[PDB]
Amino acid sequence: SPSLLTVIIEIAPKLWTTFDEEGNEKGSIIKVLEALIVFLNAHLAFNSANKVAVIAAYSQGIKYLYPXXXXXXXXXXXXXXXXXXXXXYRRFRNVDETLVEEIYKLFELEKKQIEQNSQRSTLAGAMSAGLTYVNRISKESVTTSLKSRLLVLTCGSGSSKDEIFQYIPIMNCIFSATKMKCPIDVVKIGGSKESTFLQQTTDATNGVYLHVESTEGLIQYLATAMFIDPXXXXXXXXXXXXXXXXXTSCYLTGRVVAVGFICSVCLCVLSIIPPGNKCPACDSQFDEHVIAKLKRK
Amino acid sequence: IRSLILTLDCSEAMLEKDLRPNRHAMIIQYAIDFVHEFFDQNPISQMGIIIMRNGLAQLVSQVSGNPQDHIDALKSIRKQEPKGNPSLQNALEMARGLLLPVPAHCTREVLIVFGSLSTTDPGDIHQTIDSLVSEKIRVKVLGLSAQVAICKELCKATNYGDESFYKILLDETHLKELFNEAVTPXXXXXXXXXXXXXXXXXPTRIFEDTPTFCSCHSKLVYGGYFCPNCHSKVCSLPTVCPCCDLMLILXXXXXXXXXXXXXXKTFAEVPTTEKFRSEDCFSCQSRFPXXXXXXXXXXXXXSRYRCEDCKQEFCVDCDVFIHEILHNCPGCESK
Amino acid sequence: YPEQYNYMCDIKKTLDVGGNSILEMPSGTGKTVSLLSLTIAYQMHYPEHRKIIYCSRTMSEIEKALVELENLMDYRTKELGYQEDFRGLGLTSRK
Amino acid sequence: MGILDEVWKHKLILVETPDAQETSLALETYRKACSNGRGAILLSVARGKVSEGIDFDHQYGRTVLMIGIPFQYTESRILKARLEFMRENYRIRENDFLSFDAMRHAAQCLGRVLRGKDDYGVMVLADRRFSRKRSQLPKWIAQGLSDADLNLSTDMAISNTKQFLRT
Ligand SMILES: [Zn+2]
Ligand SMILES: [Zn+2]
Ligand SMILES: [Zn+2]
Ligand SMILES: [Zn+2]
Repeated sequence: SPSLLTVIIEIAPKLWTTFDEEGNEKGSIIKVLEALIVFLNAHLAFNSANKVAVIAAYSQGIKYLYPXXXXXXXXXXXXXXXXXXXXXYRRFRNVDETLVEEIYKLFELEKKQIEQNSQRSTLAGAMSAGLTYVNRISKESVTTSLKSRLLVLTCGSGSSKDEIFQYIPIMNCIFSATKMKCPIDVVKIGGSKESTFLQQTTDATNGVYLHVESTEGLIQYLATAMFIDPXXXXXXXXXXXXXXXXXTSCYLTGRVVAVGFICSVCLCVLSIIPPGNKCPACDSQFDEHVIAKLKRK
Repeated sequence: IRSLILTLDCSEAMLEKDLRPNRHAMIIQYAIDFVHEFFDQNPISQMGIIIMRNGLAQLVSQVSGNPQDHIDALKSIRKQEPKGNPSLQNALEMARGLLLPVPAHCTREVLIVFGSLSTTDPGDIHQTIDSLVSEKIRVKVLGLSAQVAICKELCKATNYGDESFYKILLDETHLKELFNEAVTPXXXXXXXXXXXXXXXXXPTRIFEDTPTFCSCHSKLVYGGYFCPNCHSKVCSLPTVCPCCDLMLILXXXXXXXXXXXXXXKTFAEVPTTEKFRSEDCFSCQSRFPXXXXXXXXXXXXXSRYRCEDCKQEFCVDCDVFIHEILHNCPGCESK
Repeated sequence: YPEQYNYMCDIKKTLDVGGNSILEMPSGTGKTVSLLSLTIAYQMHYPEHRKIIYCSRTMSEIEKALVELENLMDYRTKELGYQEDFRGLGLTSRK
Repeated sequence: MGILDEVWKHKLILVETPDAQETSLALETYRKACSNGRGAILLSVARGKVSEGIDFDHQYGRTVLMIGIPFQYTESRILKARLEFMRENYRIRENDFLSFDAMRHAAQCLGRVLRGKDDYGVMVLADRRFSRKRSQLPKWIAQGLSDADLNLSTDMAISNTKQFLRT
């Protein structure tokens, strides 16, 4: 059965700096993209008629690393690579050429203004464009259904790659990903840090989470996820346990909470202790009887 | 949040051959699908199924948040023949008896699937209408074929004097559409009053099952939710903890909240001859001309969709897809 | 409504010229036309010249003409705010 | 009698000797029966008392049934006296007394169906002889009764669908 693989690559210069400062050079992103290339050729050699899709998410915006985008731009040539001399599978070498060309374009786009545009996380657009991509190509490939699963190579770096501005769209992408029945296999490349919303992503989409601190082996995690992803899940899978969270957090204060209130048919998140004067998240008259019962308990 | 009371007509008039094979089986099946979609888009909502049979109102599914009870309750109706006559007054009185314990901060909805053209009520139904409007209960009636004036006065009276809720169904597809319309909430203009609720727990998941445990049924489990207040390990649902009465919500409340918060911004259709940009889609990749009915008059025109919050191009299938699920437009995440 | 407005023009031209007219009105939408056309036709001349001599066949039509005439009084007293010499005498059964 | 036992609950009959209180209780019984979601058949005579004229509501008969065409009692000395008198006057002998009077009596039933454009209705006239006379809003289609059952079954939904569409 043909299996589709949508791998999202978080391209951020802060990840390059963190991987080239803490502990000297633990391997640049190019090596991770080469091992990722070996993993992609492994997926293409797993079964015939298997399709791949590599999507990039630069700090200044997302850009497809392959999905026949350069061919569509040229429709409206090699980079002298040693992997082209390695032969075998013309489609694979063409994918490699598209990868290195788009990466060189990402090099041409970098400047000080891109550094000034490094305060958010372009992962929500890549996940939404990924689910919409697998849905569009799933409708286009109606003959013989596809085994569609999305792998997210989350590159957790500095600046503000994890904030409250990105948690909501990610939750929309894991609810919609839950409705699409496509697991989200998240590989957390970066330092020793874990995001609770990514644990909600893997535990909500029935996927796997591979926390990768520092760099270590690449095709290690790439392979351990690689055998899980395209299979019809005959096993019980082996993700990183300990991902049990409350799945909620107070936005008006900034602390994880045990109990809470509904905003006021606004249904937001707020803490027990705040007084409640005009549901502190939006202006709407607070019930005096309910606060009269609250100040007593 | 919501408390819907599904009142299905189960009388002799349902034995007629309008739908295939009859109205009763299709209303039961589409009612099961309505339970599925309703509990899929409303996790912490409540349902209660009452039937109108033998001139009486019979509660077949108590007010609860577990869909399986409603599924079985709907499976038991198709194994019997709908006899008798419908009783709107008894069904509305029992619906009142089921919606009175509901707190005022939760909406009270009554969805009536009315297939017959006549009802058999004991007392005056207008007094029951006055009681429904007094205690604020929204009533929506899906009638079959011809209209009934009582349904007009009921749907109009129970919606601030506005008439747009007595929906007439003419086919199975229309009934499906109305069912779908009852999934989505109705943010009406309201009458401006106070609102808030307090105390909502968030559980810790227990995977232990070597000795098993259960504080709501005292039976074997494979793991269960944990109450952060009474510290009980009960069956897992994001609804109320039955040991100290507080919610056990998680990312589901956030899910339905964001679904109720979706603006669903329709992208503006701009021809390629006016946008002066190449055929592109930002969620996928579209080099396909949308318009080509005529020769060069339509083929060289096409249609490019535009998100103006980021000035981006999209094709139609992706506008429909992001309107169905996902947050609108990936371009609004890049600044 | 324009359809009834045509009958208003017909009632006007027949009241200003002809001595008798056979006007066919649509059922259910022609009762309130002549009631206002006659009053306005009396106001354009001078307030008290000709008077309405409405003739029906039953008493229900008489009551309907009375309540609709009250709708004319309220209609002319709620748009101008000036009180005039009211009309309307209900000649019904002796019993 | 299944119509009285299933859909109409009770039937309304105008006595051949009409009474004021009986007709009033029959009309109030009609309004209350239609305001309780019951309905009732009103067996009346076009030549009888109370020609009605109060509608503009769903409390009146949405569907009106006519048993053939109206007829005037013949074989009377008065009809022969006025017959020969009008024969000497306007020479409209044996032609207008069976179409003009019946046309008025049928129009008294047609006027009850029309009650504003916001409301709808249907009036079934039997007999082909109705084609020999005119009618208000001359837009009529001639077909069977069994087909008119399904046709009215569709009209009871089209009339309910076009309202909010034309508004
Ligand atoms: Zn609020
Ligand atoms: Zn508890
Ligand atoms: Zn697209
Ligand atoms: Zn946008």
